[PDB]
Amino acid sequence: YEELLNRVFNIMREKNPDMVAGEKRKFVMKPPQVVRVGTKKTSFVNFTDICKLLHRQPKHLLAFLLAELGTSGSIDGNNQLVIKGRFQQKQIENVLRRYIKEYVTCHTCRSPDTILQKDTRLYFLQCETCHSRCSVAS
Amino acid sequence: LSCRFYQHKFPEVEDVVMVNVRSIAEMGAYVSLLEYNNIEGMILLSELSRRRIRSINKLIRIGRNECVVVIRVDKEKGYIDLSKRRVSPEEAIKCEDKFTKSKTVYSILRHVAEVLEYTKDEQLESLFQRTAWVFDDKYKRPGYGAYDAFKHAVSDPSILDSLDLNEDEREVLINNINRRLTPQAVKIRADIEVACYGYEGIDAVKEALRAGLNCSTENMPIKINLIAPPRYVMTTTTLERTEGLSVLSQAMAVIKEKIEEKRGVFNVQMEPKVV
Amino acid sequence: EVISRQATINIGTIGHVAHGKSTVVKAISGVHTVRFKNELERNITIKLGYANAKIHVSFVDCPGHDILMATMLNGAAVMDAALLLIAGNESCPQPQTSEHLAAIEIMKLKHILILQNKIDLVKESQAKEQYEQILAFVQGTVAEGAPIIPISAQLKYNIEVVCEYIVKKIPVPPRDFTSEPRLIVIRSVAGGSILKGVLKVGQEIEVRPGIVSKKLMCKPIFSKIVSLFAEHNDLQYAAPGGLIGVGTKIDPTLCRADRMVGQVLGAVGALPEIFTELEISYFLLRRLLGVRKLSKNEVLMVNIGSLSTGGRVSAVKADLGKIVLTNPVCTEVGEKIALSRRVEKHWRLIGWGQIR
RNA sequence: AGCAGAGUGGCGCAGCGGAAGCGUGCUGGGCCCAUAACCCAGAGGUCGAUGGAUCGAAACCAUCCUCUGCUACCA
Repeated sequence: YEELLNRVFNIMREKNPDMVAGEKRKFVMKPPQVVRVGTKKTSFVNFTDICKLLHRQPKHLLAFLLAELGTSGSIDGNNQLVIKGRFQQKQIENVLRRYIKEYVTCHTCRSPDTILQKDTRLYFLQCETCHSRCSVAS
Repeated sequence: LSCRFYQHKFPEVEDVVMVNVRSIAEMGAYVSLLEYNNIEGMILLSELSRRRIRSINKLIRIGRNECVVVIRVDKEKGYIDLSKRRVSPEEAIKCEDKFTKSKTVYSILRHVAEVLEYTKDEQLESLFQRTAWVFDDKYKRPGYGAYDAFKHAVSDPSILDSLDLNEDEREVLINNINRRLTPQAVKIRADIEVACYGYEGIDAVKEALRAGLNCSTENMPIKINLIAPPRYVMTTTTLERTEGLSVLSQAMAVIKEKIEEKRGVFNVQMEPKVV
Repeated sequence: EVISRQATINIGTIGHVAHGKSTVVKAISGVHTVRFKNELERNITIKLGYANAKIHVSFVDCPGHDILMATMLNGAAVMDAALLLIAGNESCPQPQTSEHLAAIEIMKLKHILILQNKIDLVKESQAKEQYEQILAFVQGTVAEGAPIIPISAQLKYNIEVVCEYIVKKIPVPPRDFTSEPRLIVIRSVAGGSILKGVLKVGQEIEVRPGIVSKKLMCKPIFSKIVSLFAEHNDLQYAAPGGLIGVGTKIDPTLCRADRMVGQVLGAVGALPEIFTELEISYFLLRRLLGVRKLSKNEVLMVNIGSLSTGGRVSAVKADLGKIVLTNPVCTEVGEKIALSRRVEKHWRLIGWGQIR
């Protein structure tokens, strides 16, 4: 096996100063500075920042955000987005942790090169580091 | 010229007419009888709906067309009087159907009289009587029987040779009488699987295909299109449905019968249905 | 240049669920095994896979999921060989690798290769632990001899050495031509490998099981070959190994959704027996393999070709059972069988044997 | 390769051969001592690309693209 211990030390990708990334989930923790009127408004800010920075194009976060709790609301600009009802900061932040957790990042590779695709019938996702079939439906 | 839709001038009693509204006052609501030459009329404020009313803005709003039942007609004054409470929505559906059909007849007549450069307006009343109202008489009703008349007219010109028009009037009549009523292209379709088999089941299904491609009707072509080796849509392009569906099911029957010699079982997929 | 010929090998791909077995089989052959929409969305293998590449080689893509295991085992009985890919994810991959290895030991497929995939993704420490785990796990089973070569199938690094190593160590076996001719149908286009004899397009052929007619009984079905194919390519001849495509006379609507699947094919002239009851001399395993005394009237699963079928035990003894099946299975001659029983809603391999 | 809806004038359904039409929701008033109920008023202007008249084309009708919901079975 020590031929293959030498192999696992010598069949790696080309030795660059990056190293192992065990639980390298990206904490670029930017929850919205939600200003709530106290009755029926929340304003998502830093939304174009996520909506362009994270590799998930516009209108594709919208339906998933409106999916959780079924709350209505639509565009009012990406930044300063009006969503029906009152939410707390950590909860919608945690929903964004969930969004990263299962939809734009899978644990096969936690890397921010999970560019969007769509196959013949269902939304599929790959990863330019690995090009896997992360067909999300649930 | 804009005139009466039909031969008659004033509406008859207890009909249902589509009307549009002009004003709103205290003692009632003024209205524009669009279906008969835009003549004014009034609907009383009491004569609206038999419910505890709350918002007259909700029922009749300035600038929308609604169904009314004519109530009290008189001639020596012309005091047209309508209502809405004695109107059940089934009559409303028939009313909008009839008024829309009359708007199609009026639109095509406006088209032919305009493209004739027939500016002459009593002559447009003459043209209405010379073709439209007499065709209303020929099926003895305005609207649906008129639709029956033009239903022949765009297809068979024989009833259109029972007019009085000149050389050019038939030209503009055909020029606007055809290209506004027939987009049909009604193609009878039935996707089907014939699941016959046997020891020689290759030649059982190929004999079914032999029957399927030689029992083809001439003016109504029974074509065949394969996507999967047992799947094919039966397609006939004929405009009249009663011949097409009948000879589709007859052709399918003789195909299934001649391959009912060998063990013929049928995988049902679809039914004879036009577009 | 390389010769265009029928495939000489069928190579299985096994391992724990989501370990990357399917990507590796795709990497080797170049064809996508996933037929079903559900399989693509779920990211698991529902049906038995097939893919081809010249070397002519083929890959057999097995399901990682615990529930789907029985179909893979049935296909494995047809399979000439297999490759075990062992991912970076876990030292103990997930019970089924051992179970398939035990099935292989009963079947007598000793020539095994262990593939260490995804070395780039996992740590050196995991590799050392895996080495110790591999040494403990492989010992005392058929897998004990198997070599381990690290590679990344998806990335395509060290593939050339892998092809030479696999070619050298895991040779294609010949064929046993003398026995009555058999072609195996896995799906219903139908795929399989020609074990003996030969078939030609336009030749009359037979499906030995045939069909259970709507007591109801089954008469073997003799039919003709519309065409002859190897995977989705047409060839004049077929040998053992790989998935060859066998055309039949049956209407494809009847065959649709794997209705014919599990049957065996022979020439029309050939005489195969279609039997409700069979006698098998068997032995039983020490422990319950499926997790992470036999009595009469029980339903057991027998894998012949792609089929698995139940029957009832009228009487039970130490090594023999007689079963009456719900639909008939064709037994043309004596051969090899693996025995499984359904416990806790999943089929589990209890033992194996030969039909006398 | 089979069946429908779509190429938003303010959220949602598209109201049908004359442009938001309505249900809803939002923002704001009125009624009430208050609250609910109910009533009322409001929103930056080729609304896929192409043909044919038209007083007519987001909302005519045919065409090409994509989308969704639904196919089937083998690679």
